[PDB]
Amino acid sequence: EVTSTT
Amino acid sequence: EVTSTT
Amino acid sequence: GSKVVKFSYMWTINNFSFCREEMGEVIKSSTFSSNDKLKWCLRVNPKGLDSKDYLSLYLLLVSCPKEVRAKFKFSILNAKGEETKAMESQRAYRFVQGKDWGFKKFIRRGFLLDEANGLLPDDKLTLFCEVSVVQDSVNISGQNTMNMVKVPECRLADELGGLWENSRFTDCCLCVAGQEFQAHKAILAARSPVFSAMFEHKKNRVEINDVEPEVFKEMMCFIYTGKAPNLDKMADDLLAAADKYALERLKVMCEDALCSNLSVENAAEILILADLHSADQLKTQAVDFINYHA
Amino acid sequence: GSKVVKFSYMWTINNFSFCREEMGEVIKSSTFSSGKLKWCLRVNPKGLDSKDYLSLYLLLVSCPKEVRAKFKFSILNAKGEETKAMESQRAYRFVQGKDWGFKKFIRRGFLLDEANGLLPDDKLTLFCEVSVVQDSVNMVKVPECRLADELGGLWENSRFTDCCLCVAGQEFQAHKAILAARSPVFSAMFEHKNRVEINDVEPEVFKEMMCFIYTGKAPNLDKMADDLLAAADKYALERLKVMCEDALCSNLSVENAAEILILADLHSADQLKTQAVDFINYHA
Repeated sequence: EVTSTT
Repeated sequence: EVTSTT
Repeated sequence: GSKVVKFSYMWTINNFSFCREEMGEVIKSSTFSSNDKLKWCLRVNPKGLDSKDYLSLYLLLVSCPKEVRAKFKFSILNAKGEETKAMESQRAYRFVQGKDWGFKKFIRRGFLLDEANGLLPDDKLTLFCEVSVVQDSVNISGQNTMNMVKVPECRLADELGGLWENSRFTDCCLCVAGQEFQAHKAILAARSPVFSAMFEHKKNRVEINDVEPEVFKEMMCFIYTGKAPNLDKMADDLLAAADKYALERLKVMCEDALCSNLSVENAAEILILADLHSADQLKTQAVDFINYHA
Repeated sequence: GSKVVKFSYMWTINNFSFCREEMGEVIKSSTFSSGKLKWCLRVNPKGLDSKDYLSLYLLLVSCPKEVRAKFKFSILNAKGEETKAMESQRAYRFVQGKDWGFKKFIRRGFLLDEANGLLPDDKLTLFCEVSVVQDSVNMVKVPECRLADELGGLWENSRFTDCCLCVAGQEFQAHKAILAARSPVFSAMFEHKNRVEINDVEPEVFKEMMCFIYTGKAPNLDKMADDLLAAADKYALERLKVMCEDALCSNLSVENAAEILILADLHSADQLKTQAVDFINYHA
């Protein structure tokens, strides 16, 4: 599952 | 099948 | 590394079952490309070569600047524009000027001429070719550490930017269209052969009459940091400025941006700009773009 | 049509087990490119928040003002094959400073069990593959930034200098603006007659500190790390200080650890101390 900290 | 005329 | 270029071509052959081509006769399409210096075309033998009951389809590299690696896929489009009876190369084949690669037995005329399959609406044969040119690229990477110590990234440009932005310890004044800006001889002379010359031949007052204040601020920002945040909005003026003050890297950074905007509608305007400020790289790109859309 | 650029990046982190990074803390790798974008990887040894995992991300560090990209991370074993791969189901949109990745890339417990063999010699080797896709409807060679080298020339040739720095008798010519922009200690002096006396740094070490001040580099740091560490500290050049810490850290040996520890206490070199303390215990 792809996510972004920014 | 791949060929060349030459 | 690797770089793949994909492009395709549609070729409709009107009144197909009507064309007189006999066994051995070949009809070629118009040339097409992916700018790219390669020219390709499709070759079809309505009645094969050796065989008679099949269509022979080949991809042919017509022109190239002295070899190419390419994968390809051929198919037929139906009324709804969908692909059918596709046949593709397992791998990329090596091409040189005049060489072709394809399938001697692409599809049987019997299957093609059976209205039940609807591959010849209005007796028109639309062939579809998909091409993938592959080139090897060498990956580039930085050396990695072997210590648990995390070293902050260089911040030279940012700190120096604080000098221009907050006008600290300035020693000269740049007057642009009546407006005065504070700067530093040293830094301007270190980064601009032109400013260097001026502060070479009181001398703290320099008049600037070829650049607009808004563009000048952006240029000055590039002088202190090596960056131009707003280049996207004034790449054409910044190009001129960069050229007048001998800031080569900024010049090319603009050639780059102006190049990424080329369209059939502005290529001519841009070529003129490239000529006047001797933007070599932008000039070639523009010229080729113009020719490619001739 | 389409242009699709594929490239790879390999990243080995030594003594992974001993990475005292706590939840939230990050380790950043070196930058890499396909060969005008600049990428890099970020890892969270103890999760970004689920801290029983390693968080792995792909960051777009620099670029000319957006990029679509598919990515896949994995871990290489001794023979060099991939294991435990996680891949994006599609291409994600990147912009400068933007990142994408997997918060739960792999479970520490699994990574630490020697039965799986993902840490040969306690060295973690992460592999990253990227695929950038662009619409046809890169070809212009842009020079690398030469800011550091041109400002460096300003110091190396003493052009348009405006103040004099006397170091143990020797007179050096510099630029106040530059020194102040780069040193809080120097900024304090010029904020309160163009001649500054310095007697805490040796000439040779001074020339190198100045080289850092004008160019962000210090080519001779290795042969004077201890003295430069102290010089960096007295003139609040935090980054240079850390660069010397890294140089000293990789020199740790049973014979010098105690000395290096003392040194790190006196110059508040937090990272060097920790590394030294750890080096000494593992050898008690």
